[PDB]
Amino acid sequence: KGTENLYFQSNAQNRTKVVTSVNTRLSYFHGWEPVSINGGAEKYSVSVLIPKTDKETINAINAAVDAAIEEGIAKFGGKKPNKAAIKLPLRDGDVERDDEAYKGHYFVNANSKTPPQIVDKAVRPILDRNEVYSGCYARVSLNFYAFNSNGNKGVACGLGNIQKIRDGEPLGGRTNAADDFTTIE
Repeated sequence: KGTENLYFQSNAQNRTKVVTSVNTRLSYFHGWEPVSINGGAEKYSVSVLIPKTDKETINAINAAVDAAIEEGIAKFGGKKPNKAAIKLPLRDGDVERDDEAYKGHYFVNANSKTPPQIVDKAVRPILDRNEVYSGCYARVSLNFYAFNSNGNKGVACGLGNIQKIRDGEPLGGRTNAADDFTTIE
C-alpha cells in the first residue's frame, strides 16, 4: 500500500486513505496556520480541487468513502445507511459553486487539528511558505472516516500531508478581515 515496495507491501490495503494526483489544485489553503471557518474550531484545512478527468483519484475516493461507511458499521453495528441520508465528501464544483476555479472539478473539504507536513517534489520539507498558496497544484493525502457531530453525520475527510508540484495563479480567500480589525470609533 502507499509508497511501500511491492515485494514487502502490507497484507491489507488502507482502504480509507487516498493520495490525490499531481493535477490537484488547492483552494482556501490553510496548511501553514490553522483558522476558524464560520466560527468552527480552529483547524488546518484546504479545499482540494480534483479535475473530473482524474478518474483514478475519483474512483479511489468513491471506494474510500464506501470503506469508511463499512468501517463505521464494523465499529458499532446496525444497518448501513442510505447514502442519500448522510453527508458525503466528494462535492461537485460545477453545480454546488459559482467559481471559475471549481468548474470541471469535484472538491473535498479536508481538515485536521494538527499541522500537515508540506514537502517538495523530492519529498523534502518546504522551508518557504511562499511556495504553497491557494491556487498552486499539489498532491494531497486524504483519509476518510465516519462522523457524527454538529448536527451532521456521514463521512468526513481528514487532511494529511501535501506535496507541492507546480505553481498556479493565486486564488482569493474568504472575507475574514473582521478577524484582524475592529470598527474604528
